[PDB]
Amino acid sequence: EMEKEFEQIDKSGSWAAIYQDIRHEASDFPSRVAKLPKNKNRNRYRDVSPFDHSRIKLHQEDNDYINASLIKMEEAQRSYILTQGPLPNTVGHFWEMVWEQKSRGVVMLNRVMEKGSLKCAQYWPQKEEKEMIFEDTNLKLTLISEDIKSYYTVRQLELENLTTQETREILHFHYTTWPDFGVPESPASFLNFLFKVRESGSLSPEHGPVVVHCSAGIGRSGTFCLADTCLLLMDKRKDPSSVDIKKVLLEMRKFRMGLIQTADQLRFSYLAVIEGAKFIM
Ligand SMILES: CN(C)c1ccncc1
Repeated sequence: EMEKEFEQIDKSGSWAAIYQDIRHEASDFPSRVAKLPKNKNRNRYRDVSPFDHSRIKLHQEDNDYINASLIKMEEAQRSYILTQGPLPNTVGHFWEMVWEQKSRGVVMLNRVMEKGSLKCAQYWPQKEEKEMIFEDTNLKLTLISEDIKSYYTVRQLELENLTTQETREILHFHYTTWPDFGVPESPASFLNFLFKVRESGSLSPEHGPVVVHCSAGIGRSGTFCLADTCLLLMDKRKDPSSVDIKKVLLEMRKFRMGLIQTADQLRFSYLAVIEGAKFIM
């Protein structure tokens, strides 16, 4: 059981050591498409690349590349697209991916500005009456409504394919209170947020995979998927204590490098799953 393992690692202060064993055990696959010179301007960070085998392809004949990975968790029956916060030049690509993958939800775990730098382009409209048109990908995006709460905002968006005039409703789940440094002290508001995304239907197999991002699409984004998958496996298994968070993280790292960036994010993931297990038992 992980509550017991949590106390062992915490009382022995071994979090950096566990985190290093995960780093050394993690898969390494080619990411040749990400490193093509023509893709250089499509990557926010030169050391964060999708693997070729799990990368999302755009259906545009010109350049199919976006920094995004499909994480398929077979036992949990959950898929996720993890991507970087869009760049000024990739906002049209991002919405093209949402359209093509038939996603219902976008989960954003960062602020546009953190530590005095831009972590993400402003890729959604700020006002109902000022819609955004992405000329490169022929999409129109409208803010329909916005519900601002203390820890998160939920926005209803209409995405319109200008080529075919089809429209879809997209839900934007924006977690707004992750601190600039470190992790939240308590996982309560993060769990509430995760249950709100689940309640929306955005994580359900009827729809395409949810799109999850922070700045690089590996740290906070990693915590989100890891918590969700672990809690779902605890519902599904005869013995919930058979769920090993280190094994699940390693399985997810086959699909995208570097998921969970710090020993602090690993500790917070344990805490979120341990606390979430109480609401699930
Ligand atoms: C590659 N990169 C971080 C950028 C590209 C275009 N504008 C801003 C940043």
